[PDB]
Amino acid sequence: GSSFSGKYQLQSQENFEAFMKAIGLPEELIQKGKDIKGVSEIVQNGKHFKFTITAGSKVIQNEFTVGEECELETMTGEKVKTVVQLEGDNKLVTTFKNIKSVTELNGDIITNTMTLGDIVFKRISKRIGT
Ligand SMILES: CCCCCCCCCCCCCCCC(=O)O
Ligand SMILES: CCCCCCCCCCCCCCCC(=O)O
Repeated sequence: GSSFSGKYQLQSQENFEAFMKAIGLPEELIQKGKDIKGVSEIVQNGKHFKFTITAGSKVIQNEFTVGEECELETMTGEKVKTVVQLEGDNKLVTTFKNIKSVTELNGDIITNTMTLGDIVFKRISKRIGT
């Protein structure tokens, strides 16, 4: 099962700066990263996920098995222990550091919503070939 598999590129995002400041991303990376159209590569094999996020020079690789403890490297470099769940074939949900993350695939469009208190950081990405 491979619902999420593919390569997607950011089209637009809301509240990037406010969110990244809140979480402790260095200001130099915030300013150089706010206009980056990052690429996310996902390989789904049943419950087993691997994803690679590229933004400029910076590459972050992560993996998890749905419903199990995993260790996710966040944008700051902090690795967090959490559990990622599926809510249907096309929705991944997790919470770490009081952030709720929801990743939802609709055809070729992935919407990622990260909520930290009143800050709702929304990213919309579009499939880019294979
Ligand atoms: C060293 C060159 C500067 C570029 C590095 C800036 C870091 C950009 C990272 C922010 C992109 C946000 C990715 C989050 C993806 C997600 O929603 O899970
Ligand atoms: C890297 C920080 C951890 C993010 C927590 C969500 C983990 C489950 C989602 C994995 C799919 C990744 C899709 C990212 C799409 C995007 O770039 O906005």
